[PDB]
Amino acid sequence: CTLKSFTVEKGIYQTSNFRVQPTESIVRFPNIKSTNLVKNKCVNFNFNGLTGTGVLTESNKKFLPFQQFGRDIADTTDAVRDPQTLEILDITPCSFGGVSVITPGTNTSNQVAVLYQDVNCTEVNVFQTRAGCLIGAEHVNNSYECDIPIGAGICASYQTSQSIIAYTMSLGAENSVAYSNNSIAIPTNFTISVTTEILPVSMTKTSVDCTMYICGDSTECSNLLLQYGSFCTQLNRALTGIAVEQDKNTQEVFAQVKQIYKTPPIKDFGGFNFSQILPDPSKPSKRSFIEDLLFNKVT
Amino acid sequence: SNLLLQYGSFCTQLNRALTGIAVEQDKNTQEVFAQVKQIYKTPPIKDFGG
Amino acid sequence: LICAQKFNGLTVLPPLLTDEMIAQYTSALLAGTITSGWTFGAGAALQIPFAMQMAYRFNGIGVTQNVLYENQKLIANQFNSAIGKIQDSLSSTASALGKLQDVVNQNAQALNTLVKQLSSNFGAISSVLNDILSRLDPPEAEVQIDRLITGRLQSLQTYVTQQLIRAAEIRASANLAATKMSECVLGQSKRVDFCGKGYH
Amino acid sequence: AMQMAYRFNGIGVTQNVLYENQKLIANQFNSAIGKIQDSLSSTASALGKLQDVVNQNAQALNTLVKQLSSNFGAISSVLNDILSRLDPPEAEVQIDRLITGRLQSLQTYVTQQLIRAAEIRASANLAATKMSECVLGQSKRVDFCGKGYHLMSFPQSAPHGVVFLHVTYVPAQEKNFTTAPAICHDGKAHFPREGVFVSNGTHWFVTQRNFYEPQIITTDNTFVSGNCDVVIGIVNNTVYDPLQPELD
Repeated sequence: CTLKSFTVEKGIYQTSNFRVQPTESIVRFPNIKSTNLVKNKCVNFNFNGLTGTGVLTESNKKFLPFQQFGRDIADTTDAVRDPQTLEILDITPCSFGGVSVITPGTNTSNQVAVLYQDVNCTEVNVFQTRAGCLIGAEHVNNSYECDIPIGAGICASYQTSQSIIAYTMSLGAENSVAYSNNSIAIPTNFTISVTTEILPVSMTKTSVDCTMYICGDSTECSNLLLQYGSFCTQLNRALTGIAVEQDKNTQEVFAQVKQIYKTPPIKDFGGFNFSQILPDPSKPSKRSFIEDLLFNKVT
Repeated sequence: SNLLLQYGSFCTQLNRALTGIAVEQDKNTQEVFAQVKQIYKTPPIKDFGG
Repeated sequence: LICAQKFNGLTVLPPLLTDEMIAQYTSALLAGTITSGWTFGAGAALQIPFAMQMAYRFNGIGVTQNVLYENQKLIANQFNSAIGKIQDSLSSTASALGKLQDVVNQNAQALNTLVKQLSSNFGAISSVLNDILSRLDPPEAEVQIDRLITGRLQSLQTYVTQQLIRAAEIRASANLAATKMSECVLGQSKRVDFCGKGYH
Repeated sequence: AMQMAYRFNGIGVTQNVLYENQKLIANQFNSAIGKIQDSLSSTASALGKLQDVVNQNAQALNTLVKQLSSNFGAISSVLNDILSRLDPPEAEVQIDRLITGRLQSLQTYVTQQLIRAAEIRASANLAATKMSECVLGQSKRVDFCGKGYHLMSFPQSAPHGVVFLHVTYVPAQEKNFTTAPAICHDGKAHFPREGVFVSNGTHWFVTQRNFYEPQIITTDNTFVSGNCDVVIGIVNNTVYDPLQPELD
């Protein structure tokens, strides 16, 4: 429902947050209706108009005989004096936590695990981490390569008759080179390797009209908008700037040769087979093979 | 929370944007301290020529 | 001040890589660069005596190697004295780690501004929704709540924009640091005045 | 072939390893290009970067165009409704609310576009640098133009991006030898001109630092400097001195 899709891919996503709820609503009135006091519960409270919610605990900080409230650097009431029993309390708010979900992908399984970001989960299989606690996953003692990051060095995977496992990630194979003050290691064979590297160059040159978007093809709407005079002229200027910037980007990345060299029709290249990267005239356009392979995998 | 539905598409914006940043942070570290496939240990001998 | 900030839906996610993993990474890099020199960044790891690797590195800057093998003790003494100077210089001056302190300071300052923003009127009659509700009726309280909502939304917008810009800048710096890690540590560099000061 | 030899010679590996391993290198290169072919055109889709641009632009556009259907406080979400349903002296305030709303949305969209455009500019400059250095010449910035010693590169176009095929060199099966930084032949230390000394257990040789190819220690691969009483680890041996046989 959150991603607006029917297929979810492998990863961690975030649904709505979580909030502990007030279990009791106490109130304090002077001696002139008042109710009982409660402690160590995620409750509402009321002190002479002062309204709030939290964990009313016993304060350890010595007030002065005329002080009622207490604050901090952020200016949040975290101590109150009891107008009934003359008691100075502590306050620690209670609504805390995000709710995320780990899923290996709705093409593999319909199993998920829930994760509460900063909660000991004495609230609502259970496994506690350093990054909240993790419901529905089973802990192991191994150490694999990280697949779905949780945080604080915890990674969850699906492979196991299957279940979600959550382990402490591993950095790699740990070896030790036999270093010795007269020992050396010399290669004897080699290996060529063709790796790839992808780089975005330019995004789609977009453009917006001020008045056609804010207003329709209206009349009084434009005459109202003319009270914010220089806004959207500036907006259109910025957007055309971005567009010409994209054009310049492509120009700079590619246009680096004044000539257009044609390779000769022969392929006596010492034995190599470039046929998969040089263009093909049989193609309708003038793209090569791997160019087309790339051009198809972006939809 | 009802009056905030007069703008709603804003908030699903903000979080999204922020989370982007958040993820990128881990990516940053993955580029700096992750360039060795192995994990090496220096031998317990300290004869490094001086 | 951590939990006070936390008390308004403002949470701080923990990093993915805990400090022990980063320590293991840096120890691995050190052990690799002092037992194999640079080949561990270009395939397998090939051990080599440290003096011979140092002679390779001198030969890299034009100085023939007969200079090193005839001044090994002197160079080792200079190296050790320099390491000691570094350790001493760190443990005495506070303004050394200026940058890494600036990041933390600016982040905490932005967060504190964002929090303290939640206590101004923006034109309404108070800064407590419960107060305005318990002191007025919907037909005349909706305008107050609208003012407050608009104000807090604007502040949040400014905060997110600031975070985006700062994140872009730190991303640039992290790419620079990755390049320095790849070109200085994993191998000798020759870009003058890039990986230090002088011949590298 | 000679250009590949020139490119080997730039990573401290003499040419005679290429001209004597031509078929093998040709075969390895062809096999690698075939593997990269099969790795691209497969379900293992690795084009995340080029897709993130399109996805982010589409999401931003969708949010901006969906923002048109919010009341922002007004009594409608379409101008013509309020215009045909109210008199101007009252429709003014409603149209004003809608205007502020849509204008704020447009402002945020433009700002996000500016920032992402700056990021793409950074990436495009890096791509230009890589294209100028990795393609138009061999590079020596380690792990910049590939992974390992870099030989060459070939660019390929791609929708809203570019794709580099870096052809790089990586050594293979190694052997352990015992070394020594000097050879006190006759009171005079002999250091190697370019290589490094090795010993197969009994004999001694000098060889290049990246491909085991043992030569014989002569006064042509070495040079003398000082006396053999100051280097730390030095082993006595003999030097060929190639002039004595032919001259006598």
